Amino acid sequence: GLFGAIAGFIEGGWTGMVDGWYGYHHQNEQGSGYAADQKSTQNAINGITNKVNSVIEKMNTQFTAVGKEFNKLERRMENLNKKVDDGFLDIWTYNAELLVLLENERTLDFHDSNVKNLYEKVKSQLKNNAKEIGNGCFEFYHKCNNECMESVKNGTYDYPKYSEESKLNRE
Amino acid sequence: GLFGAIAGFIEGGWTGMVDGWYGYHHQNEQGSGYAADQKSTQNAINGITNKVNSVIEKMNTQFTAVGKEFNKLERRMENLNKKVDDGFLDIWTYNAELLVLLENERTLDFHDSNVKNLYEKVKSQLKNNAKEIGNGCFEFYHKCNNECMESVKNGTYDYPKYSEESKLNRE
Amino acid sequence: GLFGAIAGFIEGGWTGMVDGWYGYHHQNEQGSGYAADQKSTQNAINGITNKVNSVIEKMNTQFTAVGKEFNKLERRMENLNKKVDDGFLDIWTYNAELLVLLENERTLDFHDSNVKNLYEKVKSQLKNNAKEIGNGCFEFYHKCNNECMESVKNGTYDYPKYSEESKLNRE
Amino acid sequence: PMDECDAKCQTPQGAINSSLPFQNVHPVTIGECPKYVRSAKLRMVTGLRNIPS
Amino acid sequence: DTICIGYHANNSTDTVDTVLEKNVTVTHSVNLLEDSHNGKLCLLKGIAPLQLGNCSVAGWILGNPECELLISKESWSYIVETPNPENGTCYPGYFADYEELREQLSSV
Ligand SMILES: *[C@@H]1O[C@H](CO)[C@@H](O)[C@H](O)[C@H]1NC(C)=O
Ligand SMILES: *[C@@H]1O[C@H](CO)[C@@H](O)[C@H](O)[C@H]1NC(C)=O
Ligand SMILES: *[C@@H]1O[C@H](CO)[C@@H](O)[C@H](O)[C@H]1NC(C)=O
Repeated sequence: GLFGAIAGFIEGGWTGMVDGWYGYHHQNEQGSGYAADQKSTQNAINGITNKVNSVIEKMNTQFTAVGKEFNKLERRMENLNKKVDDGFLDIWTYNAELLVLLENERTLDFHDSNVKNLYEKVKSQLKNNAKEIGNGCFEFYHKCNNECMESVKNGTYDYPKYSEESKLNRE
Repeated sequence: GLFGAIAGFIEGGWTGMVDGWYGYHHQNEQGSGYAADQKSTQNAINGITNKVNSVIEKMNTQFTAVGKEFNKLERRMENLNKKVDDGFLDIWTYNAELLVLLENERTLDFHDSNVKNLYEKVKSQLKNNAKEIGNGCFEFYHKCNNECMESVKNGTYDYPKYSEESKLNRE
Repeated sequence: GLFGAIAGFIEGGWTGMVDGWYGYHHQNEQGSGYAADQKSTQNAINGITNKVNSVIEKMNTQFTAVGKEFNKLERRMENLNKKVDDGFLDIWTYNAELLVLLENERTLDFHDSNVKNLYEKVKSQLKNNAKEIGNGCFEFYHKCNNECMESVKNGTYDYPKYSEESKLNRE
Repeated sequence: PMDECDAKCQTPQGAINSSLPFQNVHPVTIGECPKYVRSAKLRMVTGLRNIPS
Repeated sequence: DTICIGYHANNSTDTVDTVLEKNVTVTHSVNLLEDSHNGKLCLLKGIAPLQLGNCSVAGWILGNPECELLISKESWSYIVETPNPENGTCYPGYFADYEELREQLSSV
């Protein structure tokens, strides 16, 4: 995509994360593991579900239509009937394939932005209390226990609270 | 949108701003208020106006077309005439609705980027002379009078000029 | 575009760069010049080439189709034949023009992001060993010879190696 | 052949039991049918790019 | 202590096309195109078709002697005709407006 998160700053996805699309991984003295960001994932799902259903639901049902018999002196009309069917088939095939390709590209950019935005949310929370490393990770300069990890994920990190410790650990 | 400004870093819009779409709000010892960014707003308007007019102007006028009478032994032709009209109606309805939905989504991303870019323009001007706070605001570390506020808005902020004052105020 | 690189942070392009689309310019004691980023350029080319070919290749060949003769008592059928041709022409003209306009806009955003991402790649490599200046340039705080310039371009810059020198040069 | 079955869409090649917007089975149909296209596949992505690491 | 941001991955081989890339493996996808059928002639919402067997529409509607099995067939959902019916106008002649009659009977 155009935001550069998927197989970009993030080396690749997590096969160990099973409760969502976007999320976090953590490690501290009390344990480690993966957890999904339910708010980000559900919003991504609702957007995509509406997009898929829009493409399908806006299409009308194909109503009964069959070919027509023509006699041997009605070739001009038979050829007109065929022209109409071929023209409609060509229009719908071109549009169906091109629409899907255009929308698949946009879906992947949608996802690329959503994970990048999650990354920035944390960067803005942590400020100088952690450093950026590759693979989309923030390495803390202070002890961050399980209560801290939940606080960072929820967007409630009390930045100044940990600033004295990080200033010392940063040397 | 995918840039995250609208009801994102910016809590919501300003009902007190009436001279444009994008803009600034300020407060200092000499006063406070709202003012639009006329360059950003006008470019956004021109882009959108061209988009709307393109959708309308590229459409051809519907020229006179009426149904046709057929006699009782011309049902195959009556049904062909109907098939042609229903097919064209189905194609244009699907395309008209889907086009509008796709373009409305893009318009909102257009706007989301334009306000985010305005935010970054100021961040790059202020550097270390102000801090980022929530709601898309920069809190200055030095006195910034009305001449300063105009300078920041115009992209002419003389950064080093205020650096000694901000270094002291930053502690 | 919506990323703001083209005639944005970059004042304009380089007529002196001839080996690609995206790239670098450098100056140090051993020389100066332009060089393209072959990985970025080739990926941009492959993406665009696939897009152009998709628009063309998904179109079917126009197969022989000519008008039809009708006699003077077949005006209703002549008018139906014409209606079918005019309807198909109107659909394909509208779609062809609108598709090209929509895709040209997306191509320019594609390119705007690709150069911006290249800019960020370097910013992340250099960290505190260089400062951002206008026109998309990084001014180094340490001597950066030709081996250094290749290292930065390749994404292999050994940041801490130059940190003592830059700390002193930064005052 | 005719058999003891029911469908909302029937083509000359056999009945269709599906809710998708398009089909590539046959252009001539009776009932409430998916629209006929010449496409081999129309697959849309809903998930993420599947690149683990 | 570390916090990392990433995204989901799995064992999926679902592959989609885009305008910039031609074979993209994704974790989840939706098929918008139906390519199967059951090979059978079914009832439509409970109503069986009229099977003409070896009879053409002309054979049926005129009472061809070999189409006797189609006499009691008072109602149907659609009409099914074999590709090359053999029992039609048993006494040869021109059937006027035949195609037009078929178009109108098909709606009955
Ligand atoms: C993925 O693994 C699960 C078992 O954990 C299995 O049921 C599923 O079929 C596998 N999917 C693919 C695409 O191989
Ligand atoms: C994409 O995959 C299909 C098999 O599903 C293969 O036939 C085709 O050549 C591949 N193509 C490209 C253009 O990468
Ligand atoms: C229809 O044709 C087949 C093949 O010649 C024959 O076996 C069958 O008896 C004919 N039909 C009827 C309805 O009697």
